[PDB]
Amino acid sequence: YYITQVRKEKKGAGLEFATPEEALAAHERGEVALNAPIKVAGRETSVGRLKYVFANPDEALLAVAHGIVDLQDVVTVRYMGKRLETSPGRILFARIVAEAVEDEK
Amino acid sequence: QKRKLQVGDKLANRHGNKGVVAKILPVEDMPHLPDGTPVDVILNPLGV
Amino acid sequence: FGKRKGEGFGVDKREVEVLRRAEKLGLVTPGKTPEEQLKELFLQGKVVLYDGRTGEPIEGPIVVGQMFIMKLYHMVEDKMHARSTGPYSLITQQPLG
Amino acid sequence: MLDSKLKAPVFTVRTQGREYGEFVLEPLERGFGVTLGNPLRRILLSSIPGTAVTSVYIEDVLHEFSTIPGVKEDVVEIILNLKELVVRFLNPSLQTVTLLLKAEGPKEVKARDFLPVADVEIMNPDLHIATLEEGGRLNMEVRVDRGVGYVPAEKHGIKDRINAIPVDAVFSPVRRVAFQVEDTRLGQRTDLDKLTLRIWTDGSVTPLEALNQAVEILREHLTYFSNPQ
Amino acid sequence: MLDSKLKAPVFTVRTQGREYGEFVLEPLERGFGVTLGNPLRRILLSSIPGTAVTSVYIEDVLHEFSTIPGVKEDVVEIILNLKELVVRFLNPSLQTVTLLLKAEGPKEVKARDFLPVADVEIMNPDLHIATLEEGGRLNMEVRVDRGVGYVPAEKHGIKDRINAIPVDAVFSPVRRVAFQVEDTRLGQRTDLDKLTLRIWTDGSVTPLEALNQAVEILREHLTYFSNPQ
Repeated sequence: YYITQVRKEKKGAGLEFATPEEALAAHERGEVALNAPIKVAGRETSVGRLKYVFANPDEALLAVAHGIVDLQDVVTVRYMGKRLETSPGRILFARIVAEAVEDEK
Repeated sequence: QKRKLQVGDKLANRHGNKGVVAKILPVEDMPHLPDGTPVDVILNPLGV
Repeated sequence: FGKRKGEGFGVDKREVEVLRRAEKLGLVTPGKTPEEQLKELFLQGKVVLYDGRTGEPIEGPIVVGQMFIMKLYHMVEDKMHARSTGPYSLITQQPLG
Repeated sequence: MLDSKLKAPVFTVRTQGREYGEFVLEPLERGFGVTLGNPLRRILLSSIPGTAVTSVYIEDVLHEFSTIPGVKEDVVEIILNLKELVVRFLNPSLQTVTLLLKAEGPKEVKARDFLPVADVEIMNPDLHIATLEEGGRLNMEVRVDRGVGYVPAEKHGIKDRINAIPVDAVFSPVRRVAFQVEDTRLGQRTDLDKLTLRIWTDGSVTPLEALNQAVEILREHLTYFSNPQ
Repeated sequence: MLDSKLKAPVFTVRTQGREYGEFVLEPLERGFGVTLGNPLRRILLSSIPGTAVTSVYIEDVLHEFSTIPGVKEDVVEIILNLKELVVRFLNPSLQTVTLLLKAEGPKEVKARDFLPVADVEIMNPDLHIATLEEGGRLNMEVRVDRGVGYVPAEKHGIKDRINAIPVDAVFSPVRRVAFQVEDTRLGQRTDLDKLTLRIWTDGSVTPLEALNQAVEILREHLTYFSNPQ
């Protein structure tokens, strides 16, 4: 369980990145600051998704090991043909099973 | 005869957590605190 | 931790690391110093623990402490009974020990 | 030798290609497979220094979230595909190499399309960078460096050209590490550690090579315990 | 040397007696203090050799569960206090040393009361063996050996004298290990690992000695990766 859950921390200033570009920038810097969390209730993507994008599957966990992203954090990842907004842990669970039985799909 | 603690044995606090020893771990690798003092027994939370 | 201060050292990469995950959890008041945070985290009864097998920390503070524990008496049954062949009852012909 | 020393780690290897390589070693005393595999792993991922795309500059593009006309892919998917690019330079003299590429019109842009550099080689030629339609103008300069571990694009913030955009650093020929410590029975005592570690590699180096480099970095570090003070 | 190699692990040591010994070493790259301290720790506790009471013979006592007149303590409490005894011999020639002691009447028997042996030293003199009242006759022979780890008295079963009683083997000279990885700042980059490991020892060996033996066991193991198969 613990490995696949996602977190939500503090809602203070605006949560609107769905639309403005000044919204990506400002809530990215404000997040860098102390006001916006990496897991904020902001419909489309909390800055936590804005900050990190992971190309291959593995790319995601490496960042986890280095201390960049916790497993329960909300990030974006590129799997087979989709840009999927799923947490590290969830992505890892996926592999466990994908490995247990090699018919990955 | 002297009976040293072993895996078949069962220990339990005064509250009721009863249980048996399932593994005697080498002080080598069990959970250790920042200062080198290691833990003696590791109790499962789920039983609480 | 007082002795830790005087003995000569401060906080681990590990110690800070578990803190990060601890604040995202909600155990420590975000924005305070690790020294201050650990006090908080300690008061809660839990402290940071390293794996031992890996040396890495155990993500999230774990409680620890002095718990009294007694050992329980082993009954004669405890003596694991394994029987191959042996006696048999006189009237009923089923295995008896 | 015959008794305790002949009873020595039987180093057995199984490797297919330059990507996968299993390595078994037993017998070992109590809890050593762990004592060895773990450090090696930590080394195998951070220390086998490597190469990764550290920065990019599309000529008409200013920010990372832009889209180029005639170009199906968006800046973000391309800078992502570049993270997938694996290069290999031959000597220290090459710390930071800027690879250049410019392609126009109805052509597919692959990594082989980058102008060759003397001491640098691209192991990822057929990798897919982009699909250009018509009047498709893509001229870029992608930086490449030698480092260790993972470095968020935020951490370094490279500045070759002011309109350039940094990319996250993926520095290791080693894709993933994995070690198992299963019990093995040797005559007298059962308690025995069998360490087998599986290494995966992008191809740049080989699992075996990797492992060797690894153990060395460890050894070299064990020597640093020489002069007291 | 001047730049990257002069910038080398400053091995600094602080040791008082043969029990405690702190060992600092910095700077180190990213996450290496942990990469090193942990294995050494695992070694420092399992792998290092020492000394422990392996057998005892009280002259009038036949079994371990007896009690001697004029002697407050019972055989079991005494054989227990002996486990607390820490000796130190100086060379291989001394594999098994039998320490002898005989005391009578109104005297307290401490470890210093053992008759001296040429190449053996008792670091635990004031330890309390027993309290003798009057007409208190205690004459014993306690064996001592050099071994590794823990060995239950059941496992070895020593036989010097038929009425003797074996004792459990407490051989790791290392009492406890502890290492800290605090950040250190060196000019340019702040991320730096400072590894300092504090070692404690019963006295048999010394922290420094211990540590050295440790790193070697590791080194010796890193070489076992030599011949593929």
